Amino acid sequence: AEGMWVPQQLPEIAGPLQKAGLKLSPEQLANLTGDPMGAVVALGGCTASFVSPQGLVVTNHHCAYGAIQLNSTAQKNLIKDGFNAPTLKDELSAGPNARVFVLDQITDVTAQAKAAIAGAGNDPLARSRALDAFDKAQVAACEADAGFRCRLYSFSGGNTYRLFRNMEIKDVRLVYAPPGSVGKFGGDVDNWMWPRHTGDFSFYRAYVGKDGKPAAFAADNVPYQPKHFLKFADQPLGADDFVMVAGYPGRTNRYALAGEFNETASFTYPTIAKHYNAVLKMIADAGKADADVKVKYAATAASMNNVAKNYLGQLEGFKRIDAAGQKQAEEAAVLAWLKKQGAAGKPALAAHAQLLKHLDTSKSTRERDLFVGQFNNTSAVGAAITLYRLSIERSKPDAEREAGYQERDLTTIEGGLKQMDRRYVAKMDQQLQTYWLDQYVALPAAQRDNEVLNKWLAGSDAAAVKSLVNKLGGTELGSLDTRLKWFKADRAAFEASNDPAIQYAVAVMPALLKQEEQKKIREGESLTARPLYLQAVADYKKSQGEFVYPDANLSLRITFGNVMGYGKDGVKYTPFTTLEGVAAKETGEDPFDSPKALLDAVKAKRYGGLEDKRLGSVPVNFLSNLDITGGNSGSPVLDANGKLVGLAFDGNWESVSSNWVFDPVMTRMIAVDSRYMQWIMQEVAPAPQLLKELNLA
Amino acid sequence: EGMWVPQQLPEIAGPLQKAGLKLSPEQLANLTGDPMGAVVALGGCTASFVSPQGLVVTNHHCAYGAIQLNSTAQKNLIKDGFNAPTLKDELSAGPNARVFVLDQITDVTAQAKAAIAGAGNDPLARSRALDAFDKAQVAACEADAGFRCRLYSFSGGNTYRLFRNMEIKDVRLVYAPPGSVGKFGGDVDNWMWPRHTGDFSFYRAYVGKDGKPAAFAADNVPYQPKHFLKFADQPLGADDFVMVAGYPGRTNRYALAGEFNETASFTYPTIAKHYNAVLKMIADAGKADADVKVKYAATAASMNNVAKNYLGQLEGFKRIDAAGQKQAEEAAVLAWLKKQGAAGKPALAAHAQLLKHLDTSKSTRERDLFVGQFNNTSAVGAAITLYRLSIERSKPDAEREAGYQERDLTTIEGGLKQMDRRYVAKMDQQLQTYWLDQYVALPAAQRDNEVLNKWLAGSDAAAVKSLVNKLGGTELGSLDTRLKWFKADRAAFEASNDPAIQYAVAVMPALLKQEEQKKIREGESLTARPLYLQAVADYKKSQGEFVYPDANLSLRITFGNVMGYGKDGVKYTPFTTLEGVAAKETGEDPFDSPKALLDAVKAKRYGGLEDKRLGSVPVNFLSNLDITGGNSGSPVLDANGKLVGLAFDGNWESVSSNWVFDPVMTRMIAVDSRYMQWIMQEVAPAPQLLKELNLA
Ligand SMILES: N[C@@H](CC1CCCCC1)C(=O)N[C@@H](Cc1ccc(O)cc1)C(=O)O
Ligand SMILES: N[C@@H](CC1CCCCC1)C(=O)N[C@@H](Cc1ccc(O)cc1)C(=O)O
Repeated sequence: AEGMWVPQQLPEIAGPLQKAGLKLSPEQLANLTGDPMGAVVALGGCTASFVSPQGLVVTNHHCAYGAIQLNSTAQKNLIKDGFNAPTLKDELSAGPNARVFVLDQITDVTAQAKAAIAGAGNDPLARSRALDAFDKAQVAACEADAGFRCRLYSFSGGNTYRLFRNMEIKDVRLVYAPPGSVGKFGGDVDNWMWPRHTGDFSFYRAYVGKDGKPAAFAADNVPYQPKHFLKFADQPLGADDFVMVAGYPGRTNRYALAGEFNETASFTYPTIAKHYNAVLKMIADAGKADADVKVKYAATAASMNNVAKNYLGQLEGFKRIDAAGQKQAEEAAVLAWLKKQGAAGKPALAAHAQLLKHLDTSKSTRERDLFVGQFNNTSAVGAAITLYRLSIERSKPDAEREAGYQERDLTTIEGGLKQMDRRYVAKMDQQLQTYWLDQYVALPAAQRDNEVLNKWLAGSDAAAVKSLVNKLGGTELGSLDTRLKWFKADRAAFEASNDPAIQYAVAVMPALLKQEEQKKIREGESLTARPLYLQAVADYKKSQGEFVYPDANLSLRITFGNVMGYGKDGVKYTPFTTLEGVAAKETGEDPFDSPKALLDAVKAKRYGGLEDKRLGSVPVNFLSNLDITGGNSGSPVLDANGKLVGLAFDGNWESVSSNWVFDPVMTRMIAVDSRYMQWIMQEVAPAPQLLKELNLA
Repeated sequence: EGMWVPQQLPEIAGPLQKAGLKLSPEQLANLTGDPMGAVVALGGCTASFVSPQGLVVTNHHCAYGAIQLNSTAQKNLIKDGFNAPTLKDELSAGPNARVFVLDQITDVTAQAKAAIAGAGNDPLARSRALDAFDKAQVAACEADAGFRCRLYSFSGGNTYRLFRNMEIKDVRLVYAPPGSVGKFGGDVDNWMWPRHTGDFSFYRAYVGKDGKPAAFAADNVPYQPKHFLKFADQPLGADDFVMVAGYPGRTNRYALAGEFNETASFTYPTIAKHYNAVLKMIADAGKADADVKVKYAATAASMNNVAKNYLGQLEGFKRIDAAGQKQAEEAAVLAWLKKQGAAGKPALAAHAQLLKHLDTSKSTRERDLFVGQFNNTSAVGAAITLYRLSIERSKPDAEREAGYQERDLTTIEGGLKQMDRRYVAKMDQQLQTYWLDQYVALPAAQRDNEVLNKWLAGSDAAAVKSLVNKLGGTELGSLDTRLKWFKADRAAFEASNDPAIQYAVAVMPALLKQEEQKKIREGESLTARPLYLQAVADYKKSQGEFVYPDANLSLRITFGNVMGYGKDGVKYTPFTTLEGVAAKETGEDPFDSPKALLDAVKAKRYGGLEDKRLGSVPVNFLSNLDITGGNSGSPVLDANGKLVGLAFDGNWESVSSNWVFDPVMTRMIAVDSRYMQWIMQEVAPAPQLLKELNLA
């Protein structure tokens, strides 16, 4: 099924669900804090779910990569080796910014929100301020009670607003990670690819204080006791079987302008992919000189690889289906339907006009902005900026601070300063600074008009760069102790410091505030215009029959469909892989270097009671026609009776383009089978204490 | 599953009927009758006669040399089509192009064995005794003017057969599709399925007006074949019986375990690394000078094919544990022999003797490769070949080194003409530089080519640069200079101040002893190799395995069925279709189909060739046949002997079968006759050929 359906749409997908094979009633799914929906949880930009009454939480390996990285060293490398905690007291802190969000409540605030936007009238900046003050106020009242964190979501370009209330668990700990050769089998070669043979899973545990409320890490913290948790399935999952996912997809752009798509396709994806592949070459090369670099920058590298490869796959996805054409046609098809309507269609035409005008701004300045943006987001310069910004925002009363820099956000900023001690190496940061500076000075002279940066460079040669990196080399912000002091410090200490990173942060901060202000004016303009056009586009879509659901916005969504393969001229991809496919791809070298205990077990056909008689072996990964995207990683896959049969982690090569234009023929989710998870834990990287917790011993 | 010699038709009679063959088995034992007499050898490819006026069909990649010889940068036939509507338009395919038509096969085993035993004990004497026997049989068989003959060793030399062939020497190019069809997917799709490649082309064979073979004259008239193939009327579908007859070159399924271990660990990875380095050099020089791109097009393509093939076999080796299967079969044979008593002692001695041959070849292997490659650069290779030939002219004809006799002169002279369209001083110098950079990088112990270090005067980069400048002053770039030395004698070469010629004069005594040494080993292996392979075949038969000699450039027969293959997560289907070619489109090489094709497919112009079981027209198909190099261009015949396509490649998991056959995943890729027809109807038309073939 196409669709990232919101739970409020359960009425209209009820029939389709049952017809696909659901054997629960949809009313049981409509209880979002009941069984099974209430066990689905957000981590941030991943999904997860509870699977035990003592607060055990399962998700993807690549979602846990962060925490695993944080706790790794070059001597004791848990990314490579995996990890297991036989008792509570062995479990490792996932870090200060690890979160588990448990849904308390959703409420519609559409009428209020719109009334606040209307109360600002004409002026764009006011329209943006008013929405911002509405958000803050709704969030303050919702978060009055301790241990809740609330968020406001814009749907359908602003036609709908809903407020989510979550309990925010702040003490999360690692319990189990398989070896990297299992969790990340096939690495960057197999990424976005079927056939796939990857054991992408890991386990956390949620803790709270003795008193029951979320607390930061503490030795006397205790396991959280969830209302609801999923059970592993006792019914073997075969081809054509019903499946569904619930989760927190991030962003889709299916209702975007043909122009937005065109700027993305011909500038952003090729540019980013190109430069990422350069930076990655540089990190790999440094990482062989010193294995501390390899480990401290491994989360950055994994994430950049994923993005760069994704972008190359979307470009090609666009040729496969000519998305420039379809966008053009559907866009002109709508502008026509509106032309027909009895004077009531004229306001949406005016909206289209405004939205067009947004796109042209950057043609000459867009390489520059990337390069400057990326330099300002290297570690020491980025810390310096964050810190200096906060000191200004601390001037103001709390209600008027920028989102990001309120009281309720201090915890998180402070956690980031801490986390960077595990992700920072001076000699590597200097190479990154050098790289993006080298790309700025290589611009045409006309496009190199960042005045602060031109002053600090005093020229456009390679020697200007070298000399500025040497000067930025005298910063103290590579010390945690220093960072934590600056975290407390007054705006005036920043303005009077000779630390070079700080000096630079102070020099750039006026332009940064001005860029930020223009952005808010654009948001302000489109806050009556996007919702108008997106309603028209949707009414037109409902005209031709067809499915209408909102673009993803980090909120909870349901997708459903069936286990099934897909086809290309000469090829039919079957819906399952098995143990033998894993062995068959053995090269004895990264990324195909499975543990020996795996190769042994497969050679001896030690299936441990998990084989599917229809396949002849234990299945590994599987395909289905569910609609997911970034953020859906780690989402639980449920069978017709709401038991866990796999985790979502990826899609196939053809699916990546469907962020923009969905293709029902060749769009597929890749999930890891609950049977492979259990197999690995029995026969390869044993977790006996954990197989007992999940009642599988 | 096997590369069966015609003499083995008895055994496979049952399997052939079982597989779906309608013809009788003994229709096929008729090698000059039907439909086998239609199958021809091109040298190192296969083809077939398909019209009573001497039309021949092969792969575009086999014809690629002819097309390239006939191409310039201004007029590139590779990129563009070629069609010849009348006889007078058909281009010469080059002096060295041939068609061999089989006359006769007689078994001469006992004479051959007699001849080597006759020399008794000395190894070098055994080498010469069989060189002498080969020549005698050849010169008597080749005595009638039209004919060419070859002696084949089978099964390590347990069998010897003589092949008699009518030698057609005027071959002309009739039709080539554009390169974006005949080589669709270039190096990305090479060795891969699913495949979408229109790999075919047409030659015409000519004789003089006597009916006798003659070199290119405009007086010559098309040969009239006794037998030719008809295109199928019956549509080919999945499960249908298919067979191929052709000339597979070499297989190594009967290699010793150490032979394999060294190919896998050294030869293939080394050659793959160095060929890729050189390919990038050539592609870069090619982008600079369009002249270089065209003249070196056959080299690049050949080097790419080899390079990707070697990468493929190494992955096969790990996918089937080749190393462990070879070891297991060797150990099992060695043990089956240890208690045959006296029936097994001879074979064990022979194994031991073969292992020494391998130990000697290890010591020198890295130098042998770089010096070999250097000595086969165009100018140096010429100098060596020409000088060697004048040395050989001194001697009477029967006493000359095979390849340097009267019969071989026409070939040698052809090579020097063909090199004209395949040589550019500045590229040859980059190739000379490359192989020399690899020699001087060797550790000092292994840089023991006396002559070459003398000519180097150092071993840094700028001593290489100085030697290549010194060789810059040669005139062997000019055709008429090469042709002059083709005529001259020993004394002139020894008198020459041409750098390359002095070089060849200097190296020739080393080369001659290195070659004397080779013949001593060849002499040792003439009794060992047959003994040991007789043991392996003995053991294999007791286990009831399929038993058949390694390919040796002779005519062979293979059979099976139209079917795909599976992998974990994937079920490959037997055919591709027109829409598959349109879907791979980029508009940039090598996925840049001609506009005519995109349009014909976009508007569903199936020219009445659609097969219903697919929504459109077939492009390529798969089947479980046993092919290897030389089987390219081989006709693929349906169960009733008609033609349904040409063999042109294998899938990725197949290439490893050179050394260890995997039946589950070894498949042939062929181009379907309907795609051929479809192309000459709706894309780059050839109505004149549709007429000649009874498809209009
Ligand atoms: N491709 C994954 C990233 C990992 C794959 C396993 C090896 C290590 C890297 C990814 O980005 N997944 C997304 C989920 C997703 C699924 C399907 C589609 O079309 C798009 C995204 C995520 O992490 O949220
Ligand atoms: N891969 C082909 C040559 C390609 C040249 C570029 C254009 C497309 C074809 C090849 O090497 N074919 C072999 C035959 C062969 C078939 C099957 C197996 O397993 C091995 C070899 C040939 O040229 O004879």
